[PDB]
Amino acid sequence: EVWVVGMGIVMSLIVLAIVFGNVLVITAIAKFERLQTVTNYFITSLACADLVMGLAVVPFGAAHILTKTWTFGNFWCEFWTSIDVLCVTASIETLCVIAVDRYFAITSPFKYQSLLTKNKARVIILMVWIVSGLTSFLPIQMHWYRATHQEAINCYAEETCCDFFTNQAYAIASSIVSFYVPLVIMVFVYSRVFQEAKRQLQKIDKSEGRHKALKTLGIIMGTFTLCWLPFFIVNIVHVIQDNLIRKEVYILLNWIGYVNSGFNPLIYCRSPDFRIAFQELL
Amino acid sequence: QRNEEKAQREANKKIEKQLQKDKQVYRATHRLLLLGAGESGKSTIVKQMGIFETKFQVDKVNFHMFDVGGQRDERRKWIQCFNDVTAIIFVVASSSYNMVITNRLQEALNLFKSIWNNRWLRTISVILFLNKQDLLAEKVLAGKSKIEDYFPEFARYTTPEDATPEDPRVTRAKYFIRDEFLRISTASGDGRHYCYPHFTCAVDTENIRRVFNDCRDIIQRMHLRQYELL
Amino acid sequence: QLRQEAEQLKNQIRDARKACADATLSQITNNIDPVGRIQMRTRRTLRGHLAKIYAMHWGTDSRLLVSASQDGKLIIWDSYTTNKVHAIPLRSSWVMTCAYAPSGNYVACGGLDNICSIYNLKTVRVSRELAGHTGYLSCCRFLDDNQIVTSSGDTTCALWDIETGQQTTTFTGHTGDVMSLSLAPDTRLFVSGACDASAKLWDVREGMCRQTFTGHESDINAICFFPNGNAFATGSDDATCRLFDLRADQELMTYSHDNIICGITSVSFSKSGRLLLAGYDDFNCNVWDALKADRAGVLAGHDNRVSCLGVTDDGMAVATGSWDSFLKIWN
Amino acid sequence: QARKLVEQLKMEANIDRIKVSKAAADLMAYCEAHAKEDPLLTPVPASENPFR
Ligand SMILES: CN[C@@H]1CCc2c(ccc(O)c2O)[C@H]1O
Repeated sequence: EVWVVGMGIVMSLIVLAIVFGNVLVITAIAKFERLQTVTNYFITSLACADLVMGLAVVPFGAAHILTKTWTFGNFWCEFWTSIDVLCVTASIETLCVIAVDRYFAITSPFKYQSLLTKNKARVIILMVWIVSGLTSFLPIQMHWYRATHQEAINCYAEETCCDFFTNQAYAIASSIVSFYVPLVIMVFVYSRVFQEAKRQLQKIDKSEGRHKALKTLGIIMGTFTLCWLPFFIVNIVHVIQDNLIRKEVYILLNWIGYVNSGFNPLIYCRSPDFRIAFQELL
Repeated sequence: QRNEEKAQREANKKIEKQLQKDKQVYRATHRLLLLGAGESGKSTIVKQMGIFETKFQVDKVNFHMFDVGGQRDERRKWIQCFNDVTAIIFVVASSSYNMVITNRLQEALNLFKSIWNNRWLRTISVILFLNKQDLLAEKVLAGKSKIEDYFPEFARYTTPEDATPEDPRVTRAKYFIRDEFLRISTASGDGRHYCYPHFTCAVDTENIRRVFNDCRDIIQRMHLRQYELL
Repeated sequence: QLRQEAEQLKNQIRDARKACADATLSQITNNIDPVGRIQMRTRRTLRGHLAKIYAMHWGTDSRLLVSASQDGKLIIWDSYTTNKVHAIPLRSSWVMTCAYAPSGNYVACGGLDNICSIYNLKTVRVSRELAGHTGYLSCCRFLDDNQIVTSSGDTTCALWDIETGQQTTTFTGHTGDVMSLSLAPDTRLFVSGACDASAKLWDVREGMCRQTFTGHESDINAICFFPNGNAFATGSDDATCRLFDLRADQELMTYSHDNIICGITSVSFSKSGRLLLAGYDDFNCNVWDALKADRAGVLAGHDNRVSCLGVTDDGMAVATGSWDSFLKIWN
Repeated sequence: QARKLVEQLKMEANIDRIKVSKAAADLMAYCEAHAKEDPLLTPVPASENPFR
């Protein structure tokens, strides 16, 4: 009773915080025309992904945990899973796109204005969501992701129970498409950006003989990794070895991954312009 | 009456398409302001490259240098127009430490301080060219005129350990001029804009490459400081 | 001898002005009712410039307006339907002023280059390119379709004839580079103010300066002229905007607040003259009760400094152009 | 150049002046007389307003 009440309170606070932060950043971008910028379109895409997260898959999963069973229909189990995968992969790929945009802005400043335009920004944002949809809705709404052993068939036949059972192929493919490839891209581009920042710091020191880069990249990489790496590692493991990972650990790591959507406004919208916009909004 | 509205909408669409093309053209190029004294030798630099504009490109990047001259006024208010420029190129003669037309160097330092300490030019970086190094070397090497009389602070100055030299005395003088400019550069700024002191002679033809590199550094540092990376 | 005589005569001018001020404007004004709060909402936002806007001019018809920016374009707007009627490419990327001819046939622009260009809309080719100034132009106005007055970065303000392209008269005797200019609604008189803290009234026909007003402390950036033709308000880099009177020959009221420490870039008057709208260096512009000298409202919708402000002839709307690309029309 | 300045100041000296009370009264009378037909001063009706 008290233990369940605590989980309910924590999940309610989490969903409230996620929704509030994401609607705040979205309405700040929408209301003020100064915030509208090529990178802010990617920020808006990420905020929309986190908002649909907090609206659809956080409270439904909270109900699925607090109450033992899935009251809603089996089709709605499939739809909730599809929306969850869509939101996760869209958020991670949008983070990768933002990292790529920063890398292009810093590495090739002269051509950066040509490479990234409003029309190209819209094309990239739609392409990200198209990839996310082809990753999530296409294999899950249809019966591709369903496993073959007896447990998966029993779970999928019963309408009251809604859990996650997945083929090796789809588990590996979803993990690679969602996290590991964006992880590689983001790590590479941020290593290049850190090298450029260190080079400029050395140039300034050499010119004016009379730290900051480490903290920013540190938090940007650390939050995303500490939120999502354990879940995707156990996503690989639980199908590489069936008995390795228990269900409760898997769900807990999945929710720690969900928590990342709340932290995105704090990391990617701390600029003084955003601070002034938030002050004006409230 | 709806026909007039439709025709006006078509004209608006055509004008908007032309404006988009002009935006693609305009956002690509970079605009520079050339700002120096008349005797500084800016003519030499602009040649190697009421208002004079020069279109010079390098590495497929279009630079637009707007040298303003003939509007010789102590009060410069057209300077507020050059708030969106990539950089302000400053040309100063470093061989004029003893010319009163107080000294030319002191007038140039006052101009540099006024430009640096401008509310509108807070974010604009200044590329500094210390022209006429050969004449300065000839003047200091002769020893007829000593900087100590015109600049008392030249005394008690030793050559910086981290220096890239040539005669020791002329190098002392050159780095004194650089430090005199860089003190004004660093005292007021908060990291938004920097100064890039370059030593140029009338013979040097690589100033285009130097301006290209300095503009690249300026935009790179601007992007790095827009984020918390620097 | 001559300098001492000039100093004594300036003392006499000051004494004569002081002897004519029995009571201030606020003493008489404070009895009448205040204007009250004024709420103004951005009805239409004009988009399409690429760089900062310096000046605009409402057409004689309340709809059309023309604005120029450092982009290098002179866009003519249809404020009723928000459609770019014309977009004129410019020879020089830098422009400091605009002008809409009373007939609507011609449009003039001035740049940081010493040359102003007059465009024939109904024909968008350069009808005439007027040169002769030795400094940047700050403001241009149209008397008729053939006579144009320009104020430049030298001392002189000049009156041109477009057909012959010649400086008919030169208004000299000023001290600093002229930054503002305005015309009498029907009379030949016009006024101009510059960096020296002095706004001078001129006579177009005679070509001489009748009166000079030196109330301000810093450079004057804008002048609007009262609809009566018997007053004009100046804006300076000090926070004060001041209302001068031609017949009294000295200032009547000052518009400033302790909180505001930024300068004023453009001022204008309401059609009844009660509301002195002033555009400040901070990102918003303010509305003053020209009689009570107290603030009536504020217009805060701009992301950068308000470089130009104007009120249409009918008085329906106020359009302000800031250093961001957007023109905003308030009402 | 001082001769031109002193001549201009002398020309400015011989101009008639009216008391500030009269000028302020004229300005107040004008602002009262033209107050009614000011769209900015009195919020215009939505039907009469062209922009909105
Ligand atoms: C039920 N929750 C889902 C299940 C599997 C999965 C998630 C997120 C991203 C992916 O690429 C996945 O394959 C999780 O949020």
